[PDB]
Amino acid sequence: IVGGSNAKEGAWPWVVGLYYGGRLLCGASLVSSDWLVSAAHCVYGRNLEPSKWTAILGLHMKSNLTSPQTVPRLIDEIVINPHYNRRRKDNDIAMMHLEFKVNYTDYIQPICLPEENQVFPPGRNCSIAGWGTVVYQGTTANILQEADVPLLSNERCQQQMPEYNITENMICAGYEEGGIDSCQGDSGGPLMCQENNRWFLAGVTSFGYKCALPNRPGVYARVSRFTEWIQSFLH
Amino acid sequence: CGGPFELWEPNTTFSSTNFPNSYPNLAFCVWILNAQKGKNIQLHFQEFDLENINDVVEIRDGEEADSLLLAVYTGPGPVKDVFSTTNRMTVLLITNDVLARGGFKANFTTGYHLGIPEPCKADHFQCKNGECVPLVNLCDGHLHCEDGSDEADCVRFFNGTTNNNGLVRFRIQSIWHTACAENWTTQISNDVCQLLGLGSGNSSKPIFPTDGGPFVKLNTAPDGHLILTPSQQCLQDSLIRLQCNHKSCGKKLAAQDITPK
Ligand SMILES: *[C@@H]1O[C@H](CO)[C@@H](O)[C@H](O)[C@H]1NC(C)=O
Ligand SMILES: *[C@@H]1O[C@H](CO)[C@@H](O)[C@H](O)[C@H]1NC(C)=O
Ligand SMILES: *[C@@H]1O[C@H](CO)[C@@H](O)[C@H](O)[C@H]1NC(C)=O
Ligand SMILES: *[C@@H]1O[C@H](CO)[C@@H](O)[C@H](O)[C@H]1NC(C)=O
Ligand SMILES: *[C@@H]1O[C@H](CO)[C@@H](O)[C@H](O)[C@H]1NC(C)=O
Ligand SMILES: *[C@@H]1O[C@H](CO)[C@@H](O)[C@H](O)[C@H]1NC(C)=O
Ligand SMILES: *[C@@H]1O[C@H](CO)[C@@H](O)[C@H](O)[C@H]1NC(C)=O
Ligand SMILES: *[C@@H]1O[C@H](CO)[C@@H](O)[C@H](O)[C@H]1NC(C)=O
Ligand SMILES: *[C@@H]1O[C@H](CO)[C@@H](O)[C@H](O)[C@H]1NC(C)=O
Repeated sequence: IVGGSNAKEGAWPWVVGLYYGGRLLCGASLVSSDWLVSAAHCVYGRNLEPSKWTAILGLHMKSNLTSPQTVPRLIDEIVINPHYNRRRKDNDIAMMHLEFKVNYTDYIQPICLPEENQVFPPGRNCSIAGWGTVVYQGTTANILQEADVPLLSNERCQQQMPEYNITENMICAGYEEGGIDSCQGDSGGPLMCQENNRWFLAGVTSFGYKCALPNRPGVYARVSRFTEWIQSFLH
Repeated sequence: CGGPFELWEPNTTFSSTNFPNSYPNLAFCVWILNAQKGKNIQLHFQEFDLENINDVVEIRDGEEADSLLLAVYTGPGPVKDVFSTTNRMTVLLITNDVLARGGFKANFTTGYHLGIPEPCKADHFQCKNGECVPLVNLCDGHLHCEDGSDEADCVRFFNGTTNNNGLVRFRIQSIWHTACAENWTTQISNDVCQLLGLGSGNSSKPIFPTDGGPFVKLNTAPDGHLILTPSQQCLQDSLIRLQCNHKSCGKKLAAQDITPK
């Protein structure tokens, strides 16, 4: 996130940080007591050794990991979507399993999944989160950043993104003048949209041309299409 | 980039491009492993030694332009054998522009239902992992199959307006059927809510008897396991219109304040 402010502790009890080799690389979202949902392009080529992925739940600041609210866990299974294609950047979604269960606390809560035949109308503000970068050519952010971006239509996004092929499994979000959008280092970041006092999972950060650019929105994996594929593993 | 291409049964053994010494950088090869109609592919790697995550081998099961993904292998180590499901397998080698490794070497074979073990007949239920459990783990409260398929959905809604609404359609071993509410309590209510992946039991009430199938009588027990007997002896049956709310979804329960800034 480049155009957002710091988040309050406990504001996003589902956004978790995935560390690969003592370094934050990708983000995920708590959906169950032992399962996660993240982008497949960041775990592409690392699903062979799930033990190298340590999930940090309830993370607020990247410098305070010994806090009692933080509950670290280890990954034992990484499932990449079968329809994924790194070249076309389509179906960019993957699930990661936890070794031990995590007790739901005041700072750790699972995110909600959009039900079947539930479409989000364009022009609707959906909040984002993640420990991304505050600028394109810079460094990461120690505090959990968050912002709010409005949704766009597939036709308008395809018209504004000619370098890519926006399929029906993608949902875009961003401002016309830019400035407020996610950037690199925040892969797998959720596109959280409130719906009747509930924050659904309306999108997983898939890719993007360039952040903080006018008329260059960010593309998110439409989770409403992969609802049954995610629920198949939650059982 | 311009290495080998589609092969057939007489041509199984193939290197990547220069497996004896090392593969070049920025390579993008493809080995479309064809077969006969109804014969899958079993790709066994005789040797595998590549670079880190930056160099991977993507194995697909396309059969058309809508290709799927089977496995992504990288790094040195003996990789598992990939079992296809169609008569076409696409192997993509994506390499970086530095630190070139040796390569790999694999040969495939055709057959019928390779990988998937032979399902045992004569009333033997086979879960997704292949383990056989005839009646010892057929939705009874055990975990014989390690993949969790032995506890598959033996209960679901029926004629429901929204997602979290419907009937009490159950299934003991094979046949699906509804249930009655002669001794319906909140305990079994929240039990069947949790079994369907829902929250706490809400207001549930019948309307009128309409289904004549083998209805079941749900009973409670102090040990935790539910005892149900699908007996066809009941008058003025009550079809439970199960209306149960969702689980504890992403509701911010922290002590956040109000600040429109
Ligand atoms: C972690 O949080 C505690 C809370 O008081 C603070 O004292 C400490 O300085 C923090 N550590 C870092 C590295 O920010
Ligand atoms: C979580 O809840 C279980 C069940 O009450 C309890 O045994 C356990 O101590 C709790 N904490 C952890 C870290 O599992
Ligand atoms: C979305 O948020 C922007 C500011 O970030 C605001 O100007 C706009 O009115 C909001 N849209 C809706 C529909 O609330
Ligand atoms: C996007 O892909 C679809 C599917 O092949 C194709 O029909 C369409 O013409 C493509 N659009 C662009 C702009 O490449
Ligand atoms: C196997 O490869 C040889 C060498 O190119 C070729 O002549 C032969 O036709 C191939 N066998 C097939 C395609 O079944
Ligand atoms: C690949 O070659 C090895 C070496 O003999 C062989 O054991 C294996 O069966 C081959 N894989 C096939 C035929 O799928
Ligand atoms: C469900 O709806 C179908 C639609 O015709 C009807 O035939 C059936 O009797 C209904 N079942 C119940 C239990 O209402
Ligand atoms: C409920 O259980 C009791 C247990 O004896 C039984 O007599 C009764 O017929 C059942 N049904 C109703 C509607 O009470
Ligand atoms: C049942 O659902 C309704 C829906 O608004 C809710 O108001 C009510 O509190 C729920 N009752 C219980 C017992 O959960």
